[PDB]
Amino acid sequence: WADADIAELVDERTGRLDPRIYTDEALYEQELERIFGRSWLLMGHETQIPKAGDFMTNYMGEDPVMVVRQKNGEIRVFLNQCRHRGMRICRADGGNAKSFTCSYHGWAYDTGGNLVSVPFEEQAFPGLRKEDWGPLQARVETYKGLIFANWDADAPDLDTYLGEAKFYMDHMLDRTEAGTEAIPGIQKWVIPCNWKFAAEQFCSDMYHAGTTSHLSGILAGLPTEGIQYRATWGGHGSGFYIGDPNLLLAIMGPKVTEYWTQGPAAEKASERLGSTERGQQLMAQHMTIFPTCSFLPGINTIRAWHPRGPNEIEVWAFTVVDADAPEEMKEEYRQQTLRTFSAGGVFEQDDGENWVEIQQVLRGHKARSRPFNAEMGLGQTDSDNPDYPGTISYVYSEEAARGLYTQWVRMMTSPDWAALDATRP
Amino acid sequence: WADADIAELVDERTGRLDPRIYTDEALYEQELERIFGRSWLLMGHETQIPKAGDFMTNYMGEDPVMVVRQKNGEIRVFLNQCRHRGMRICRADGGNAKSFTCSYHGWAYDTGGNLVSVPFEEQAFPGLRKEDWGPLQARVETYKGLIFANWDADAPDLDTYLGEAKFYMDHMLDRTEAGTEAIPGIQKWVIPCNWKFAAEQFCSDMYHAGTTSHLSGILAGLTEGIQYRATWGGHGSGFYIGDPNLLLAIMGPKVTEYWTQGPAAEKASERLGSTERGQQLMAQHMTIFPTCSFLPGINTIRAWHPRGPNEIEVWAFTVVDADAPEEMKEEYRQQTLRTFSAGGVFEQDDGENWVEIQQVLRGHKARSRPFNAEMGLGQTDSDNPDYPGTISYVYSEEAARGLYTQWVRMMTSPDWAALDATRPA
Amino acid sequence: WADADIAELVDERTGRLDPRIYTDEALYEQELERIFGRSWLLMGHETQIPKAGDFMTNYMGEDPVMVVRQKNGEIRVFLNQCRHRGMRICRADGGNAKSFTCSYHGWAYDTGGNLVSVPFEEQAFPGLRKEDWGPLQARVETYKGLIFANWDADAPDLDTYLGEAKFYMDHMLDRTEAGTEAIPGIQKWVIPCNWKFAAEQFCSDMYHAGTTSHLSGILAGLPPTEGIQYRATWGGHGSGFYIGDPNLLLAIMGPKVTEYWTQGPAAEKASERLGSTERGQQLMAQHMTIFPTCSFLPGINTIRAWHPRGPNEIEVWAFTVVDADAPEEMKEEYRQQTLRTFSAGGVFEQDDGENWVEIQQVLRGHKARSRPFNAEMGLGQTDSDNPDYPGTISYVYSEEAARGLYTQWVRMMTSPDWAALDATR
Amino acid sequence: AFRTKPAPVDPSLQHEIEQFYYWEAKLLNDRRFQEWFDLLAEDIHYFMPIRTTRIMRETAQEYSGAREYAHFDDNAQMMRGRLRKITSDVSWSENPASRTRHVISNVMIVDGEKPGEYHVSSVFIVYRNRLERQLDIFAGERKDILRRTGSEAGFELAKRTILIDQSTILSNNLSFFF
Amino acid sequence: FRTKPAPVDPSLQHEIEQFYYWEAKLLNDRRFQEWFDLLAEDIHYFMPIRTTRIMRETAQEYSGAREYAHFDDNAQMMRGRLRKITSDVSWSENPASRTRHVISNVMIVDGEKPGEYHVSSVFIVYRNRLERQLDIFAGERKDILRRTGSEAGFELAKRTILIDQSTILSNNLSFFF
Amino acid sequence: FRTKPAPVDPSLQHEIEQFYYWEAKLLNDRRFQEWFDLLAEDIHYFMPIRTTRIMRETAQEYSGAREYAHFDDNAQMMRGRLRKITSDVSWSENPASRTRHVISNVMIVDGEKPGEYHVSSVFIVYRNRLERQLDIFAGERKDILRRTGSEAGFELAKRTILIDQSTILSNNLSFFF
Ligand SMILES: c1ccc(-c2ccccc2)cc1
Ligand SMILES: c1ccc(-c2ccccc2)cc1
Ligand SMILES: c1ccc(-c2ccccc2)cc1
Ligand code: FES
Ligand code: FES
Ligand code: FES
Ligand SMILES: [Fe+2]
Ligand SMILES: [Fe+2]
Ligand SMILES: [Fe+2]
Repeated sequence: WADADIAELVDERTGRLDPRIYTDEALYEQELERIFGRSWLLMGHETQIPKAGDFMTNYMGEDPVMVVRQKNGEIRVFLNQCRHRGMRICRADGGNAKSFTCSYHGWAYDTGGNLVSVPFEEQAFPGLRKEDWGPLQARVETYKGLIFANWDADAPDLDTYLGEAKFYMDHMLDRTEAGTEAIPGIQKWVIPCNWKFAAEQFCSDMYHAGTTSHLSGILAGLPTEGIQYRATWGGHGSGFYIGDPNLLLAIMGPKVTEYWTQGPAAEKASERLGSTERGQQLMAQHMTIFPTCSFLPGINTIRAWHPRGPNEIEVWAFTVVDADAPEEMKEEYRQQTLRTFSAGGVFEQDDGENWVEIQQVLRGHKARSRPFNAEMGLGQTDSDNPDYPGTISYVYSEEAARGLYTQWVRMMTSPDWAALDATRP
Repeated sequence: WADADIAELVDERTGRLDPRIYTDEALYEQELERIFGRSWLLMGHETQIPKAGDFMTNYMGEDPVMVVRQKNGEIRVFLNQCRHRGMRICRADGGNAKSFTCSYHGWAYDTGGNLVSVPFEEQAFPGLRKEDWGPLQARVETYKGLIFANWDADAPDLDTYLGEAKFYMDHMLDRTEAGTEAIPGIQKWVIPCNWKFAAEQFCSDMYHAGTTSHLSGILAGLTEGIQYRATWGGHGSGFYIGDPNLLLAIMGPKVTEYWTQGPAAEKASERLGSTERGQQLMAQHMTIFPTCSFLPGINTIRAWHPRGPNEIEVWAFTVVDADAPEEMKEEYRQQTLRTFSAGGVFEQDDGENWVEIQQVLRGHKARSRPFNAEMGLGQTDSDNPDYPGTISYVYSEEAARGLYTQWVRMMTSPDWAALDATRPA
Repeated sequence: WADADIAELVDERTGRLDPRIYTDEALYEQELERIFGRSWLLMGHETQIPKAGDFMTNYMGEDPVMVVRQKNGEIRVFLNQCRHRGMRICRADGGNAKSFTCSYHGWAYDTGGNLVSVPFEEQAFPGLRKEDWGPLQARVETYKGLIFANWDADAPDLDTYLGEAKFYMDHMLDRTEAGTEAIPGIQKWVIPCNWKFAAEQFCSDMYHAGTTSHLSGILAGLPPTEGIQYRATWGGHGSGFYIGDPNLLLAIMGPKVTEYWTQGPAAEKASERLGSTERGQQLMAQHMTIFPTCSFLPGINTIRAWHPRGPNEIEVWAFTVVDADAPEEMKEEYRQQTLRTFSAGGVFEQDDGENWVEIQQVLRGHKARSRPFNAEMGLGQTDSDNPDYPGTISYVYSEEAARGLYTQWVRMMTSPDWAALDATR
Repeated sequence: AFRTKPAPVDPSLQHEIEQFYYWEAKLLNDRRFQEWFDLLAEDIHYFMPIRTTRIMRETAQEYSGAREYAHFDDNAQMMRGRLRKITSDVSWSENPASRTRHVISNVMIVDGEKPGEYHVSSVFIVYRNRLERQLDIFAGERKDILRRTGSEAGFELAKRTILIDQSTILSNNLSFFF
Repeated sequence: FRTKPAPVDPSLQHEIEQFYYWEAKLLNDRRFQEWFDLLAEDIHYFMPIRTTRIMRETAQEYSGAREYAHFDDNAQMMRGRLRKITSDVSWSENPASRTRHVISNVMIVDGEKPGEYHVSSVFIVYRNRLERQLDIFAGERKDILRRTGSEAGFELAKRTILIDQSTILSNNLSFFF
Repeated sequence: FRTKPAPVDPSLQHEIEQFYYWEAKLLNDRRFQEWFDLLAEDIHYFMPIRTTRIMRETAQEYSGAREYAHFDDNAQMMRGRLRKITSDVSWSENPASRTRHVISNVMIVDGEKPGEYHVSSVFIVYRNRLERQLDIFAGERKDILRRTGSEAGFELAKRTILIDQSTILSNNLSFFF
């Protein structure tokens, strides 16, 4: 695929999407190299691995990685592959490790992923420099509890990568001086669909909630104004209803809805965010940090999407709560969140059903031969909005989705971060 | 794959078939464009969808399609794909509906597949021309009950496409002024083999019936004939003449008698202007290129659906003369089901054969030498006064060679104009 | 993939392997042509098909073959593919047959795979030279019981292809004048990993045995330091073994087999036929690979062929050989200890299956395939003029043999025929 | 029939019908087809309707009906023909033979209107493996009418309806019995 | 079930088995109104998340009480799920999947209060939907069944589904174990 | 089992069923020490290799007595397997597989010696491990159970696993049927 060919697959000025961005194997190879190999990717929350030794597996594309707390409180993320002959260093999902030992030929690593010992070194590997034969290390940075990782040294730091999107992330992460914590337990499941459907939905698709997808999910728990952020650059996006507690009550119940809009804790969030609207009038926010980190401030599910070829993803989801929230509220977030946005949840059940059918249809030649309609709300933007940074539209728009797919083009057509950095305004 | 390289895969002169036609992924993709994207394909039978609003799904290639009776009696066929973001418009196999609503974001369609409304259209889709944004429509034409579809506006009409093969189809479809009806119910199953083995078999391959494949199915039931090969287009049919013996073993005594003696068989001879045609044809097989196949007399009919080069689905049903007595409709129903079905005592064994052919072709040497298609070479007669087209003895692979040559012509033509220029004057 | 691009994949000078050799589909297709299509490959043992008509199936790559004893004692190997339309000529794993008939159209063959009749030959196939249309035949050659096959007429004979690897094979095959026999029974199982991991392990990897891989397997047989390794001067074969210490052999195969192998009349006779007391009585746990996919453990006496199934999968076909003149109690002990240890369920090979499978899944990742594995163990610590052992000799812990295997991979993969392969000698 | 919860029955009746099904499965799985076909009543009706994907409001048309096409819909004479076929050395779908496993559970029994006769619901997993690596796993319900009989089996199969948990059949054929 | 259960009368075995076999029918035949009627008002329908652990840490193999889970529902939450699944706009179950609950290995121990019963059983759940989707599950269900005057005979007071999967091999969990 | 088993007291059916249901729980819950304690001194644990044969040759379908096999172990060899499978360095089962032994179709026939029983049952073994590995097995276990004075009530004296596979569709057989 020539760079010129890739840029035609997506047009943000007319609003077309060529459906082969979802199906083509060569494009997907290139995504792993040019997107996943140099994007910042959600690894978890700091409170998942609090003590030294504590580790959890995760993924960067289809590269398996270890996320481990160090003696000094730092977090290292390194490839879960031994450089001798490629064996996975650790087969457990998590725990507390004293060290790691490769099960094939006994190459031993410390908790930082350093190669510290090799059986029969003095006779069999005389030249060997163990400090150079450790698994590839990724850069690891944090923002308000969330752990992100990135292979590429030429990438901007987390804080820059997130950019103006910090503002919208803060609606969930910066509501109190205590910060957030993760409820323990991470749900994983397999949905046969392309990752760009999921990322897009959480980036831009309040329209799917506002219509037919979740009728039945709303009924199980028994929406007019709103805006949509679209990052000036970087492919991030968030949407949210304003004013009406309606929708949140039917998703999360009255306890959570009250907690989100009323009483000490909610007024605290309006203060730190400098706005009664942000802290107390925001309802059912969705967001994506490009490419594959997504979350719903309010409901407080967060997850990473892991690609598994063009026709499949894994979803790794968990729930964050205010660290200082009463114990009874943490318990309510736990239940309501698994009741709704999980594999068996009354909302998300139905997303997995939809996305799976879209992908199956695209086996067809004619189904990949005409573009999808990405034209919702074209032109109806405002990049000069006094209270909300970035490119703002009505909450029913695919402007953020256009920017997600434009970012996809920029990454897919940039040999390195220099070239990509050269695509900004 | 250049056109010249594709032509060398089949040699009609010598009688050779390169086995890579059945395995190569790149050929398969070109077959979807150049064969399935512009051929006439079997959608079923008028009487499967009699009332306004009745629908059944089918496939053209791996494109899923809706097949729907309109208020004006018209049969439409459209892609079962929403142009917004690709969701399958209707997930049921069939039913009766007054409209079809997409479950993702609620784009609503009338029974003809027109987009008639879009939620929040005025505040979110001002420009939108709804009449441009409906799912792709296929041309639908019928032939004496059978429904066919074809995407391509420059393709011949169904009547031209069928050409002189209409003569052979009429042995099943025109034995009475009442027409045929489909017995309700369609059996679908999965066979891991290439579509061409199945298309070819019903096209050319009485040899397998009169040898070893079906010895066992004949036991469950206790010489002369001709084969047709279309002058152009790759259709084929073969049949025995004047030998009840075999048709009694397949279908039993009541069906055999209905096909050869009494008023209804007299009517058939009258209507086909020949006693030989109406009462003397025994166990006919046939393929309308590429993937519509049937056996007149037995009255099973089916579409083969490609699923990559290594897999197909078989969607089969049975047709009866609509004025046949109710005891004869019942006998046809049970006997076809007993014979030419996934569990039937004939078709059982075709499944196992094709499956093993395809597994063996994983091999490199297995794909490195042509198959033998020289049976009956030059033993032809195209000026036969009673039977149109290129006639051979019933055991021959002329039709087969004609089907693989029509394969060549479609695979090497950029459009229908180039394809019309391979016709004989 | 170009010849030069393939040669950069492997570097025996600095000891580096690019992990894409294990994953890439295009290199795999080329492996089938340039390795499996012209190498000698294990079909089994002479005594598995001792009588006339006796057959067993096997594979050469992904080509299924028939191995059949003839009336004159010849062993024939031919593709299990009828040349008419591809059917597998015989679907049983083994037995005794006087002829084989294709179940599709009844083309008949003798026990040597010569086409002897075709139904309705006279009318349907007038010209047919039946002796040009029988399935592809491989060259067959034995070595001390073992049967081998090779499609290529231009390849060297089996003696030469083996060369000085005959010496190390003899520690198992030539310990007595009576020769070996196979215990009846062949275990077959599926391991999702590349064939080269297995071929390499048995070639060069005592290191994995003397470290962590089998700590548990040694434990199971409870209530080592000197050894050398052989790399073939040419052709990619290798073998390693311990000298002196019967501890490890004891815990693998128990005391009866240890005694038989090292003390008493039968071991004393082995030392006599091999002209060394060391060769016959002081060799402990020998591993060996005849390139590309024949592997065995002289002493343990398990032998196997690995069969490729794309780059991400193999089948292992394993069986046990005993000295034919050994007491029936020793034949029985070899049977139990061998299935207890080196089988799908065995206490040793259980763990190899788990390790290999994880190596391959990890290589789905992009970074996982973007850095070389370390093949540097034992660099430069060789001796090509050892008086007692032919070839290039190293310490038992070394990847010299492995480098030779991958260097032979490079050679076969970049040579258009055997003439150019001989040019690298 | 099984419209409301089956009235409790004697544990000796449960055990005895259960053992019939366990023995039945052994006959099929071990290819004792002569004995299996002998279990069949002279008025056998062997039915496997085609199942189909429908929206809630149309689940009535899920299963094909009495005068519609089907996977199996066989009397004694038709099943006699399948016994001839499956005991041929030229019945290629089962020569070489499949390896099957019928795992029977959820046996619930209701007294028939005619004495001697019983309506039974039971579930199954049929595991069918063949050749080198072919594997098809089926599941579903079997609604039978059993009839008490003086043969060693102790009942005959008067009626069987196989309710398969598949729409499109995930198998190249159905050359064995449910 | 820390030790082998004391033998029970075969009529109790048979009564409880028939309760599970009838339960299975309810779920597989989509009689969800009747199935939910089995749940006691103190129902705890729990399905913990399972992880892959080294042998020395298998204590953390299952998520505990205050941790995330696939299911962790009370009577109010399940009633919501019934209201969802009996609607013509619940897309994961309209069209409806076809399920089969093959239950076996039923072992019964007497509960603390009389009329209550600790039960262990295994299952395969075979779930097929649309054209060709096939999800196959297995596990254990540790129940507390409670005696009752209804035709059913019991109400499900508690249920812990231990699923033999880490990563769930399904696009959702839109049916009930 | 060459003719239909003679009827047995349902109290006997229930007892042996309970023995197998308990066996399944031990295996599935990794209680391997207790499972191995069910085994007799004279245990023959046998799992022959199965092959595909034409009808006229199905006599050689299974490997016989003096031929290679998937398992063919005595008490000593089974004791080695127990050492291995409870080892912190046994990689096939550390981390541990998740298995489910769904047991049905139990048919009992009196033995030649009293207190002994010939049993035929069928199984589905569902093995899930690591992230996504799923191996599904099926077959028949032909046992000989012998009565004993223990809580279990029996010991396993002989087991022949007839597996419904030719080529094993699994990278190993690191568990017990
Ligand atoms: C992306 C994901 C979920 C939602 C959402 C669903 C239901 C209710 C509120 C928001 C919106 C966008
Ligand atoms: C193609 C397909 C099936 C048959 C056929 C098979 C058995 C009996 C009668 C016809 C002939 C050609
Ligand atoms: C290749 C295969 C097996 C072994 C081996 C394993 C355990 C004990 C002794 C040798 C070494 C290399
Ligand atoms: S693969 Fe890790 S030490 Fe060899
Ligand atoms: S995909 Fe159909 S409305 Fe959006
Ligand atoms: S494939 Fe036609 S006779 Fe063998
Ligand atoms: Fe959603
Ligand atoms: Fe046929
Ligand atoms: Fe090993």
